Amino acid sequence: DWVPPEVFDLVAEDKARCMSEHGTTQAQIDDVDKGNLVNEPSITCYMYCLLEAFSLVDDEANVDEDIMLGLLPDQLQERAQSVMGKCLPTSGSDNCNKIYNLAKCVQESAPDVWFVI
Ligand SMILES: CCCCCCCCCCCCCCCCCCCCCC[C@@H](C)CCCCCCCCCCCCCCCCCCC
Ligand SMILES: [Cl-]
Repeated sequence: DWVPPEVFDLVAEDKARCMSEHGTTQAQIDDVDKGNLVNEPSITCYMYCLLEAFSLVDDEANVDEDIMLGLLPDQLQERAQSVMGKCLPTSGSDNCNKIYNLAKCVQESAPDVWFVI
């Protein structure tokens, strides 16, 4: 498991805030974490929200690739550059839909490393 245990407490405050703002359930998060996602704002806006909280996207859901790479471990760098080559730039009807399209693209491209918190 590439995910470090320190991240969980780090994201806790923003996670609670993002769920409250968007009407997100933990069941929805569990579902996307397992690779199942639909274009429901309560989960897609949650994903945008948490990314934004950690400066991974801007006000139009453009991804900050350098920040993203900075967060991932060494054994994931080339894979990430490859996945971002396929999945960026983001597109969609709004910020939440941009993140929906991104999620699927990434989950489809790297299912074994996918996770959502
Ligand atoms: C190569 C595989 C890619 C990763 C698989 C999907 C996970 C992507 C998660 C995005 C950031 C993950 C980094 C979390 C671990 C970093 C630990 C460092 C601790 C200090 C920083 C803590 C915070 C900066 C964590 C930020 C967590 C944000 C979670 C966002 C959840 C929604 C993501 C789904 C949307 C698609 C992501 C699309 C972005 C990914 C493109 C390229 C890999
Ligand atoms: Cl982008």
